[PDB]
Amino acid sequence: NPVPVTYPTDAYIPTYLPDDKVSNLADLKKLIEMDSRLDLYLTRRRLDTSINLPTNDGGKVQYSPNLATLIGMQTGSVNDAVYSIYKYILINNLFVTEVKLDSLLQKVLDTNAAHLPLMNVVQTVNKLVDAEDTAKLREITKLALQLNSSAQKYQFFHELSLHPRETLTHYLWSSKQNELVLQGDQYFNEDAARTSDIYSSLMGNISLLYSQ
Amino acid sequence: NNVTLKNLTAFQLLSQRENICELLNLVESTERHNSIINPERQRMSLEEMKKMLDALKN
Amino acid sequence: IEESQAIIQELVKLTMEKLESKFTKLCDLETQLEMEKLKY
Amino acid sequence: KPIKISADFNAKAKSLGLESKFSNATKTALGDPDTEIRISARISNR
Amino acid sequence: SNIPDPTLPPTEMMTRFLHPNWYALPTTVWLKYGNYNSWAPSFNENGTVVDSTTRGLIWLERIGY
Amino acid sequence: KQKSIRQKLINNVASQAHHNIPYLRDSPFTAAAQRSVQIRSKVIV
Amino acid sequence: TKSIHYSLANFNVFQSLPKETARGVDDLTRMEMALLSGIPEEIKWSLKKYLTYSNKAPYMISLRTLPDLLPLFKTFILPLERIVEGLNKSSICDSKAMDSLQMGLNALLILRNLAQDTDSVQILVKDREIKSFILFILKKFQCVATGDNKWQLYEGNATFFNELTHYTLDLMEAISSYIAPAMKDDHYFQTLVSILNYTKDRYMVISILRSLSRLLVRSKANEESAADNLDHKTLSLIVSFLLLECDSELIIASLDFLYQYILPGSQRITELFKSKECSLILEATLPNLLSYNIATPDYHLLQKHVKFPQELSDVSKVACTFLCLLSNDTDDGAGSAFCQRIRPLVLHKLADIPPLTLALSEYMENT
Amino acid sequence: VGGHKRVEDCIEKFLSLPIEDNYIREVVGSKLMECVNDAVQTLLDKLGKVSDKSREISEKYIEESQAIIQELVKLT
Repeated sequence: NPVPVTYPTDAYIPTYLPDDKVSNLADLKKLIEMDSRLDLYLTRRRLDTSINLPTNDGGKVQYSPNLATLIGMQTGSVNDAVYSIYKYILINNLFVTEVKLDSLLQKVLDTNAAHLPLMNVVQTVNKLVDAEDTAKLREITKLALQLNSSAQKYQFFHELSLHPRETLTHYLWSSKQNELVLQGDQYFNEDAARTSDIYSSLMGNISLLYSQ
Repeated sequence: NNVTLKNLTAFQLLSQRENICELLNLVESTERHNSIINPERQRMSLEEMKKMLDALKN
Repeated sequence: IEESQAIIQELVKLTMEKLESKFTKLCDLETQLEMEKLKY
Repeated sequence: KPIKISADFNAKAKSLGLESKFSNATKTALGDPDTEIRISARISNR
Repeated sequence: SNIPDPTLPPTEMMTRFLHPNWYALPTTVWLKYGNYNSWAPSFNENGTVVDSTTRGLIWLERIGY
Repeated sequence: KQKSIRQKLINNVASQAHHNIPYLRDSPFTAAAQRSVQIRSKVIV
Repeated sequence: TKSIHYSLANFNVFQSLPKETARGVDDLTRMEMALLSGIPEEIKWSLKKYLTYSNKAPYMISLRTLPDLLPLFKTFILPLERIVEGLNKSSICDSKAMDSLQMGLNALLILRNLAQDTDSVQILVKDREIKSFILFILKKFQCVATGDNKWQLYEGNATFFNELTHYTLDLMEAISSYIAPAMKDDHYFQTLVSILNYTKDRYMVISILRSLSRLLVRSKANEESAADNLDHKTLSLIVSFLLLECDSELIIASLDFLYQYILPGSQRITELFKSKECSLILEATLPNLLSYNIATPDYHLLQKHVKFPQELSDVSKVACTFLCLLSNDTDDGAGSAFCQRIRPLVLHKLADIPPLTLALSEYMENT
Repeated sequence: VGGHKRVEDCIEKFLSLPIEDNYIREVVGSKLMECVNDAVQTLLDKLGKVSDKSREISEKYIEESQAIIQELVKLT
């Protein structure tokens, strides 16, 4: 899960500006898409796969003379041990698909059950042996919001040129409907709520409360 | 963060009035335009493109 | 500001082709590494 | 120009009416832990 | 009746008090996807009140400077 | 005792301020918040 | 106290005889009757209580239980097709426009809630008047996504717009299951494939990937179908979400979508592997997705001086079923050459994680 | 008190007693937007120079927008 942050990470980079007055905006879109393709190639090579130790201080382990018959070697890392043991369980077709233990596995495991899960098999196997990019991504997302602000002011004044009668009545109604919201919490301030001046709808409320 | 109804409603009015009082030519906002176009970022950035474009030719 | 448009246009036009060049070259190198890995 | 706007946000609000409406709570005169002492002393005196 | 006299220090009218105009409102949360991801969503909007690029402007004017 | 009843009024009339006050109920953002509280998480499958 | 002269409220015939429900209309009939009356400031209460009963007791106001509800709600939903037609200029200019826009958004969220339980979505898909509205909203949001000049947002109204998409998209999640396309050029799929490439928010990306996944079931891949409108520009993005190793929800949604995209026929597999920017991702992500958040044996003894894992995550399970289905493609299709180029890397993940040997049975029997 | 009034008159009569005000007193712009909101009201039948002024300011904001984009190109 991705961690939530306290600052905006990206911006939409609006596209309602006239593409015949402001130029090179398509250049910006091409550059952003190219950077979006220049890191999909990096994240891929961060999950890169490598095959460097099929067979090839605590990285080297001496195997027992018993397990040395299922490996072909007497020393090597633990990775080679678990891998070659799995390869031996796979080549001889021992998994039940119609693990069924072989004859030499009886000795290497010191078990006569002749049938054991693979989990226990590898259990016995063990038993036998960066900062500047954040500033750049905040500086860029600090300009695509300034662009997203100037574009909004252009959108407002351009939509004011066309239909000014429609925008002005909206501004006057937003004003007459927002100056009322901001003047709704000036009644409770602890220096005008104990002076008995606002207690002489705070009277029908006590009727509803007492009934409640 | 930590925005509320009052902090948002008082921000919408500030944005509407900054524009309306600018239509009436009552607001002077030259100390805000002298942060985008007038600073040397309009010329020094071009003086950085004038050399990056030439570095990109070899 | 038109000089800015001409310069940004030329710089972007040149950078896109440079990146596609050093992008296809890297893809070719990855293909050679692929066959050199499957052989091993 | 009777209105001057700057890059900051406090002066921009101060120029307009909204100046004091960006606070989470209105200022107080009876929340001071000293004023309440004086009022309690006057009440105890009466 | 064991009603405290006004000399005692319980007396204060509002110490902790929240008005609905001061309630926190749901807004767009911003997510971080490593440092080499430019195709990630980087937003999460479930029906918030601003639910747009206005929250970015609010962060830009108040906390961006 | 008076300052313990003027506290229940102001704490039972401020909470009920988005369902009673006209100019505060039918505004944008308040309605959006009220709808946002009742979203009902989507059925995964 | 209790006397006739004091008050005439119990004389001899009504003091315990009136029923217990004689106090007015019931809380449901009151909602239903105050919803068709024309008085405002009253609809704003009915559509508030219906909005409450759609998140605290939806089984009580289900469309099937009351076959007279959608006729009422459409009276508030349909005017949005006219209001949304605006929102590129100043369309809200008084206190009666917002009163008809919020009364519509509430009636839309109520349907979005009642369209989550089963045997209630079976009523929206029958009425074309709602599917047409959803298509209209998706068309407008496609115009916003593409960037054409025929329709502009007028950002000052985005507050009212971005709350309509996050409801119609949620109406599409429950509707896309009940439909299955059979034609190439078809709406409800070109719009989603256009929005997904732009939406830039996790909630919409996941809701779209789930809707697209549900728009491909009950179909066969041997003829023209909706699966032919997308190309190597969108499939080169849904598979790119596998590279995002920072979450366990985009990866699951992408693997689920690919598993639903591959199911029918074998030509889908040949098409998915055509590009050289989608096979290179699956080749270098599907091995690593079988050990995603699985607590590897932690081989660190090479610098010092094993506890092999026991279970597997949900992403490893989905990627396992993905390789299972890709295993039995053909002896010549790219579905087998892929599973053959992945064998020397799935082997290490089988050696380090035991419980895969039971889940990767079908993948191993086919190689 | 005997009882000749509603049960709710005593609650308000007790809540509205000015018994601490006598002891509290012993111890202890926006004008422009009140007239602009009516100057616009009177401006609202030609509205020609209003649109011409709006277009003249849009020509400035589309320029500062072009400058912001001209800088975002360098940062990218």
